[PDB]
Amino acid sequence: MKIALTNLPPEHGERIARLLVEEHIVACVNLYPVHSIYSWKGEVCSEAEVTLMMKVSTQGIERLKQRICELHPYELPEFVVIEVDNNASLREYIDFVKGETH
Amino acid sequence: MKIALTNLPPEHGERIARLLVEEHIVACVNLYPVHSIYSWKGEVCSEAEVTLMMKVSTQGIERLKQRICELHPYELPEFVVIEVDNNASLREYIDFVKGETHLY
Amino acid sequence: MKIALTNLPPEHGERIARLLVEEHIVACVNLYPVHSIYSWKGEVCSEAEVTLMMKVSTQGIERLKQRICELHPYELPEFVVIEVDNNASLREYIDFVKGETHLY
Repeated sequence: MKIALTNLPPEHGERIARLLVEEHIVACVNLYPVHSIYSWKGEVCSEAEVTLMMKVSTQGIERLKQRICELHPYELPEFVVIEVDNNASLREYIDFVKGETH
Repeated sequence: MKIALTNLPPEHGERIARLLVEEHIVACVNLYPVHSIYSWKGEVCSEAEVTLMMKVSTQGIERLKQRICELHPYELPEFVVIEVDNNASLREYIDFVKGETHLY
Repeated sequence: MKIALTNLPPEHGERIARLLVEEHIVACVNLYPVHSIYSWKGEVCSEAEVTLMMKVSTQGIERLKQRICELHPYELPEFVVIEVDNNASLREYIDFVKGETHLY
């Protein structure tokens, strides 16, 4: 499995999370409100967002990335994949994540 | 060192985080409240949880895993280990983590 | 790119995050309040902190680490780098992060 992250404006965040799960694109999404500060075209932006932390099979990462790009309201969406130590993780959990990612 | 994550109901998250630190199974736990949406046995579940981000020596990961499974209320607990770049991380911090984690 | 994490007291977290972005030492920081429980010199400590999740180019990681050590108010600052799968991540996003991180 791997973990992927995106930041979304708050309303879109909850809606898109639900859709990724309903479509079995991801097994689980954890949503955290965040304050994001970032550079964009010579401006410093300070925004209310929500972080989606998405748990998905390794094989399903491409499908997630494509669906995120279809749904994401931003011209340049965040999509960052974090490496999981699959051996050290609980094997029954990684299998669950694999099984729910259709 | 590595980082391990689990989600727990808020009734248990704070208690278990404390116990892991008191028993020197982990050096440090960060707790974040979270809304979790997940697929379970044909249903979409929407729950209040707390995420434990646990910092532990690489060698102590197995002991952590075992203790999480003993304590976790869920039939299928989340236990996901994230890869740390030990070279790029601050060595003094990695050594702190290692020193607080007791191996047996 | 990589992701780096540090925890700061809330009276410094927002200030440092803003500085790191203004100076182009990172492209983006996400800030999350956290409850930290940790082991320190035989005591269990329970603190209010803020986690900074910093997105930075791979080549700017060293400069970030140094800047964090200059600014951090703890005697032993946290700085943990988590491994990003750059190929699986969105290429346009990783290019954005690279472009907004200035080494010089």
